[PDB]
Amino acid sequence: AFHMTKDMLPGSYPRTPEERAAAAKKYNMRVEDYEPYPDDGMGYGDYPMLPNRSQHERDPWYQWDHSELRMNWGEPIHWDLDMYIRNRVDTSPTPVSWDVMCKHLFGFVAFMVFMFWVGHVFPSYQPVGPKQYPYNNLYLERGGDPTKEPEPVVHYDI
Amino acid sequence: GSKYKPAPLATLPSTLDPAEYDVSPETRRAQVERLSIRARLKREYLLQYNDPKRVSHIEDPALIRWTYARSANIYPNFRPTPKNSLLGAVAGFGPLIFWYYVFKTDRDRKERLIQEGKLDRKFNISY
Amino acid sequence: LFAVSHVLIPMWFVHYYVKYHMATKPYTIVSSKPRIFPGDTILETGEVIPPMRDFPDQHH
Amino acid sequence: MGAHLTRRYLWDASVEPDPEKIPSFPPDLGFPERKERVMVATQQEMMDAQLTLQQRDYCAHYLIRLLKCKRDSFPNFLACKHEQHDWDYCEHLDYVKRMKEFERERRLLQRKKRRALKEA
Amino acid sequence: WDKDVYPEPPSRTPAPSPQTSLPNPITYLTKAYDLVVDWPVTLVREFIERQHAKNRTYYYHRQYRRVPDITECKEGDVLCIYEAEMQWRRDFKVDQEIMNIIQERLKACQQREGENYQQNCAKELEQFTKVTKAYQDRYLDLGAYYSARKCLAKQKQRMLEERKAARQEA
Amino acid sequence: HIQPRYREFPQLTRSQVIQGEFLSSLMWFWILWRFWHDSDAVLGHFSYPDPSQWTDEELGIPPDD
Amino acid sequence: AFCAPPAYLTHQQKVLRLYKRALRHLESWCIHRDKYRYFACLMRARFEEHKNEKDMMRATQLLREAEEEFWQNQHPQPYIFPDSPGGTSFERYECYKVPEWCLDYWHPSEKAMYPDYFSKREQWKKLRMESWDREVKQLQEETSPDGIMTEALPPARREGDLPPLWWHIVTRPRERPT
Amino acid sequence: PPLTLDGIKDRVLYVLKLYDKIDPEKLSVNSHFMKDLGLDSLDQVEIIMAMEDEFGFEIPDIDAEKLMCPQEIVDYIADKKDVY
Amino acid sequence: MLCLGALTTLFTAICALTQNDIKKIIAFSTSSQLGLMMVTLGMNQPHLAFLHICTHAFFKAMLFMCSGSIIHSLADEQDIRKMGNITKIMPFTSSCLVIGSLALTGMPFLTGFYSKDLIIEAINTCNTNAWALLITLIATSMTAMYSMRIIYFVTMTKPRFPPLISINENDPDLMNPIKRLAFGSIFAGFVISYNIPPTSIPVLTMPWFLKTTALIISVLGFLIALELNNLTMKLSMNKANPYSSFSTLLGFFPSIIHRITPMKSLNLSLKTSLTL
Amino acid sequence: MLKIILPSLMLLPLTWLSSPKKTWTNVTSYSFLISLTSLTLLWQTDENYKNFSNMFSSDPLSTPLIILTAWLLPLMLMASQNHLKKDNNVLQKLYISMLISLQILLIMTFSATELIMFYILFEATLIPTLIIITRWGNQTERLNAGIYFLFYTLIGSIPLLIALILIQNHVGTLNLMILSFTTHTLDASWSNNLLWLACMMAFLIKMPLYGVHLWLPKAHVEAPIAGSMILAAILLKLGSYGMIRISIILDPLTKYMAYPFILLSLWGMIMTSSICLRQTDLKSLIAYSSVSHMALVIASIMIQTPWSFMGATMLMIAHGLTSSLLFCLANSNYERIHSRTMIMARGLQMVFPLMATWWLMASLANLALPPSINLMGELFITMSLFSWSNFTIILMGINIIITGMYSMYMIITTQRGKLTNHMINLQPSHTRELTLMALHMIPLILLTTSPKLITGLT
Ligand SMILES: CCCCCCCCCCCCCCCCCC(=O)OC[C@H](COP(=O)(O)OCCN)OC(=O)CCCCCCCCCCCCCCCCC
Ligand SMILES: CCCCCCCCCCCCCCCCCC(=O)OC[C@H](COP(=O)(O)OCCN)OC(=O)CCCCCCCCCCCCCCCCC
Ligand SMILES: CCCCCCCCCCCCCCCCCC(=O)OC[C@H](COP(=O)(O)OCCN)OC(=O)CCCCCCCCCCCCCCCCC
Repeated sequence: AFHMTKDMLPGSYPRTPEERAAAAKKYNMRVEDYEPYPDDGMGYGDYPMLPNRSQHERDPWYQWDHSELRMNWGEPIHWDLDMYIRNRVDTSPTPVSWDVMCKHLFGFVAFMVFMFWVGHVFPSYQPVGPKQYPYNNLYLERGGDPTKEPEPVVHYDI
Repeated sequence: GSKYKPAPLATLPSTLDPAEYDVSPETRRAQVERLSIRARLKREYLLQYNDPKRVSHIEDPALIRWTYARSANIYPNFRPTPKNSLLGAVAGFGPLIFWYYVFKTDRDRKERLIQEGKLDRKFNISY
Repeated sequence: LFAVSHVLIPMWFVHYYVKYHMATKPYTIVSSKPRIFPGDTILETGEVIPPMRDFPDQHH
Repeated sequence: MGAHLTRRYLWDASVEPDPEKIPSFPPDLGFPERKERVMVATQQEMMDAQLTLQQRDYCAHYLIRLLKCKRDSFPNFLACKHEQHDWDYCEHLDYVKRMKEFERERRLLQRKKRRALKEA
Repeated sequence: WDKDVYPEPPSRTPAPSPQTSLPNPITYLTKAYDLVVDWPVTLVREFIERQHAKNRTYYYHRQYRRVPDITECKEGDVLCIYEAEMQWRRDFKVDQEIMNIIQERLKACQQREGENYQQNCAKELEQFTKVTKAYQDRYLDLGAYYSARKCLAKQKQRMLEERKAARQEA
Repeated sequence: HIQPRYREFPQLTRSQVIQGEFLSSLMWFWILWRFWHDSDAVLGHFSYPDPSQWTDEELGIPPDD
Repeated sequence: AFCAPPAYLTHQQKVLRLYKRALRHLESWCIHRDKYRYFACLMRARFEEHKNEKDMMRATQLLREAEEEFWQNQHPQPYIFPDSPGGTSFERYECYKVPEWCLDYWHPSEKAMYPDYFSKREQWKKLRMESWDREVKQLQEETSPDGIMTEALPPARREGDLPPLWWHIVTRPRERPT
Repeated sequence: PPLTLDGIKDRVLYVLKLYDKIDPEKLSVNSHFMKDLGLDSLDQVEIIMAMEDEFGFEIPDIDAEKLMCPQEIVDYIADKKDVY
Repeated sequence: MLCLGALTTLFTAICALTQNDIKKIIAFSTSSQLGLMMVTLGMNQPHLAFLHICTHAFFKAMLFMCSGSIIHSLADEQDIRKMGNITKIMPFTSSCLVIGSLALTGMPFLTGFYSKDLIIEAINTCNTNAWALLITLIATSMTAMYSMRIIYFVTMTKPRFPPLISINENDPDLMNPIKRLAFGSIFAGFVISYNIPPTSIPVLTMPWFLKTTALIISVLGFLIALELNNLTMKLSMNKANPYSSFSTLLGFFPSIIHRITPMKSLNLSLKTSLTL
Repeated sequence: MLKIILPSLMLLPLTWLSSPKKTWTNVTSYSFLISLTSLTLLWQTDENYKNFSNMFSSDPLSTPLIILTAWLLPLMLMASQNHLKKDNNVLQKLYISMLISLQILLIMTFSATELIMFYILFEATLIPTLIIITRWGNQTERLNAGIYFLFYTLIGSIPLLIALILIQNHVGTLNLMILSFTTHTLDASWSNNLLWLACMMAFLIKMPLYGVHLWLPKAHVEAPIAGSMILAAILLKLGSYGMIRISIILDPLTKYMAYPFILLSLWGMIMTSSICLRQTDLKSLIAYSSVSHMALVIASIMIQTPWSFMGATMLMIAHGLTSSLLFCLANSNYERIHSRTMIMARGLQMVFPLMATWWLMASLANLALPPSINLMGELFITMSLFSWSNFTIILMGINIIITGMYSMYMIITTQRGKLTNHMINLQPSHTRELTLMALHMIPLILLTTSPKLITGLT
């Protein structure tokens, strides 16, 4: 651990207000922006609860020290930066509201699926009777048993 | 007149964010300050990476505080509550018990059928 | 021309392989039949396939 | 996509025949005598011409001809044209054969309905 | 290759009956292949086989003769049973390449008879069940620790059935 | 090699125009040639029968009763 | 990308940066040109009026209702240029922008050819080490007298001194490596 | 062809000479759009946008709130596409 | 598969109508044509499905390299919005593009026509979902529409490309292959259809509306699209948003199913399966 | 088999007696040839397995491994010449000897007729491994990792000791040959239901099962590269080899006493595969990849169908070679980067063109690309698992999709993307690094040509 004191590494949930302001230094944040992850004992500890926004909408023009993570050097990394990376989940505002999206998409899906059902109920079939194959519907050639002759299926003219 | 409606995804854009438009003097003071923390950190990366005569690895300790927080500062901050042990048993034994009654029932259906003589097992000369 | 180089040299080899390994080994190059039609002769046996009947439908 | 669908789905029913079971009345519902269809090709001729089972129709015989003139006349793929018309025609003449059978079954079922009201 | 273990049907080919003035683009090419691809190769190959026939050598088959099986074998006598689990593990393979041949002989009979496979190729599929119903009846339930003692039991569990069912029919 | 042009219609080489008109004209020669020799795009060449003109004798429609 | 981000945004830069997104999102709707150039000088009108509102409150109430009018009247697929974010050719030729500190591990054979190239390269590396001291000192002697620090860095202010923290704005991998 | 500065220089000059508000016989590099050519800030948004469409790339917002000399535009464009 | 092939045909085609990226429109057309290919396999007509695969390869390959020519000749502009009047500036690719476009729209006596209308009338004659039959035909009109969208925006319009013009397609390596495939696109359907073995026993007997349906729907598809493109040139109704979006941002399957699944599948590993 | 072993022992005298400067080449060159003598065992022209002598035997299952165990010693000694080149000339000769003893012991364990010979040699391999991990381990936590590696194996080991002494009294000899040709059929009592667990549990522990696999992620993290190669390639497979030879007895119980493990493994396969999806330490991700691809194996050595066992033998040899390759290249990044973090070091192909080709082939071996023994293996275990219950494809079907995702993510965020701005400049690749890789993959290409050799006993 080259140059890392325990107090320069994370610690326990900041209980007293002086500890919440000490941690905010460790993490190079503003003391009024350090909002520890809720204390429900799932391990987060003192790690800052940074806004859940993906690196996708981090200004795409600024010279980010780490270009591809669109993260500067020192800025507190997000807990789930392994998911909000540009190559994965996005949380980038969308011109259409999310609900509107979910409803519309699935509506389409449902209407389609349904209409397809209306279809199977009412199919489209030309005015043509059934096709007629010779012999006994090709009983033997459809691989039928040579020994056992089939009930003759005959087809008459017109 | 549809109003954009940020969801945990598809969040509220910068514009259309009421907070941003109106802000108290204190707020500006914050922002004017947060830049300072960043500018400070920026001028602590930019004259150590642009330093001639350097071979050592710029460390990015903000990433080292992240990994330690995520794989070596977890169990020292574990307190067994409810919503954690109920949810810590449904996850380990829940499906593990689900599939057992999925595989037992199938394996038992199969065995019965084989025993009674129905399963065809045709052209199956391998297993 | 060099064209022949990597079209002819590879070919001889392949042929060497296909006519003296594959061909030789059993069921390595199998075909279908030759689609004989009524009235066409079978070279190997000498038989002449019997012709069809004289359907006179016409009316095209 | 004809009007047959309209007649069955929309509006009336029990008149337009069911696509399945088209041949549903006795082969002679008043048909005095009807010679069964005739198959020109021998079950073997087909098996030797390797005609796909589906293509073994009552036109299998004009097909074999086409295929003959397509193997022969090989370098020329544009010259077995009369043979294709023939096959196709044979295929139409049975396409209409099927059309006629369907219409006959339609009308016959109507007969039933007409006869039905004679009843009471 | 034995024409009888890997059979192969006689060939029937329609004779050439051209009905077009145009010249077949295949016949010309072959006439070349036969000269610029076959002759050159043909020459080399022969020269191979004469190099072989000078110091012609031979290799035999290693006939394994029979030996007491399990049912003849004492219980606990690891010597006899060892010699007899091998005699079976050996026939577990000889009885497996046989099934490899029926897997193969068939495959060919459905490439050689397309569009007729439904019918012409039923000499073998009748055999692929006459051989599969047997392989299923001596070697299938067994674990990966297949041993002659277990085939002896897989059988003998069922020899009851061909004796309980039979007696049952009474 | 050609020369960059600013706010002007790029000069065109003889070949660019001729090859372009060549490919298009052959497309039209082929469409016209086949249409004349084989006009079965419309009607195929087999006419649909009017299913509603089949004398009741034709279909086996017994005389009602 | 070059200049540093201001801390907070003014009223103006927010208005004047809508005039860009707006007009540029009006040229996706107006695919043609005469229609566009028309429908756009009509846009300026909208911004042209309500230019002299002195009532800030009002101004920030026209802006807040402009950017919602816009969000709901934007094009899903606008015209974003290539080499700009999101659109193509953005990071295309970055696979070929190697970072230039890699020519330092080249085998003496490789660097044997390309001879004058490394003769000028060694000059520039002498420039870089010859000023790090005067630079960092400058960066510091001119340090802020307050915690208010912006990422803006100072110019040279003396002859011979190289405008500071410059080794990576100059010596940047070329854009199109090709 | 690659963009030589003395060309890019003329190209940016040219387009402005086609903007009606900016006199065609005075626009002179080093003639600040706003304090010399006397153009509205609202205009400068457009003047830049024209350039972004003459040279086919986007001058980022923060770097373009300052393209006011009619020359800054000529070195910034050139510095962007690496024209020495 | 008849059902899902049918849904993809229209779903992809409708998305293609509003896409403004030239390569994207062609790609959606790749999916829509394969949707038709899926439909024929679903109607158990395997041989003709294979016939479309071969004919599909010639023309789609042409259109994409045609746009390759336009994109490379222009300063890497991949958007129909800034590309215009390629017909006069670059007749060689424009000629190749329209040859390909008409083949895509099943112009009579071109490679698409020999295989595509066989598939269309197959549908019109088989017993099938009514919803599938209707969508496949309007999908065919949509193929004409987006085909119309490409040539109107890319070729027949006043130029909107960046002002300096440097276009060269003279390089043999551009023309030759484009020229060679163009010959294939013009003659391949003729050659492949006659040569292949008789198969499928098609039904050439149809009421004339169904026999000519593919031809007419393709014709009015362009007709209606040409009408809509004209409406654009006028000075009016800058913005038009009639569900245009659902069409323009891929039916919203990308916006929603790509942000939820990768988010709920990774959150569960880190937060629940790994750490808990 | 004392040429694969005695000449090996003599390596120890050579590492010690040889010159400090020439110690490395004498040892690596000689064990390459030691591997060549190992290849002679592959000459089996008959089914009768090869019983070299009373205590030493080699059957199809052991032979494919003995050769791998002999093969990696050369490679291990080539991958640790860098780190361990900063030592005092007597710390090296200890590390080299430690590596030498591992394959001496492992060669014998894989080539042992008496099951308790397996146990004594089986549990001895921990001594050399714990020293390699604890003494040379870089991180502060290796003392902890060593404890985890010793206790999980040891607590499992003493039950097996009691069980094997137990069967010796019940049957009268622990000789694998006889035990096979003798009637040992457990009687489904409650006690036997315990015997079975006693014998399998020790093997199931070092073959990380979902329940007890925490030892392997911790151990490989701080272990030096040579220790991580040994643990993944040969050490974990010791557990599989044991399960194949021990379930010859306990024949009836595993029919119904396996369900617990089978379900533990298949669900485990999914969760272990998934957490690979977001793990920041590359060595961490390869280790969980190793747990999941080994969870498939315990689910084939328990279904017990000929193909399973054959799939298992294929996958174990194949995954062994692939994992090392991944652990070896992970180390090359670690030594120049100086950090295990996956997020740093992005874009390497831009600066290390070939290592990236090795990275790509290693990942394609990691996921199941088809002309690879890795796929043949999974395809077979998949088939049998399907036979056990058609539903198994769902769980063995979520693993395939996840396995593709993490394997490519290792390539996408380590060997592609924009280059890291200026980490300590990354010196070019040594020829040793590249060969150490080539030596791993060239055998993977050659074995895939003729899969029959690693096909198992079934
Ligand atoms: C991604 C795959 C999507 C498609 C999956 C389903 C494909 C078709 C197969 C399912 C339907 C088969 C119907 C024919 C009978 C098959 C044999 C059979 O009898 O199945 C029995 C099985 C028993 O399961 P169970 O619900 O426990 O019933 C206990 C009854 N005393 O009852 C079942 O059939 C179970 C059906 C499968 C359920 C598991 C696979 C889908 C769900 C995955 C969940 C993963 C997480 C597991 C749970 C986590 C939370 C606890
Ligand atoms: C037909 C009628 C019914 C219609 C609906 C039926 C359901 C259809 C969809 C079923 C599930 C399909 C797969 C879901 C994931 C799709 C792939 C994906 O989302 O990756 C895209 C993601 C972001 O990329 P994108 O949004 O395209 O933007 C790129 C340009 N900005 O790029 C990423 O890298 C995201 C992260 C990828 C790595 C982790 C992904 C999760 C891996 C394990 C779960 C895999 C998915 C779930 C299991 C399989 C389900 C089928
Ligand atoms: C042994 C147990 C495990 C030990 C692991 C470590 C061992 C290291 C030290 C020993 C290394 C050498 C010994 C192992 C390799 C053995 C190679 C071999 O056995 O080749 C056999 C092959 C003859 O083929 P054969 O299978 O006899 O014929 C089949 C007839 N039905 O003869 C040949 O054809 C040789 C051909 C050489 C070049 C072949 C290249 C072919 C590549 C094909 C796949 C390409 C794509 C692979 C994708 C992989 C993706 C990861």
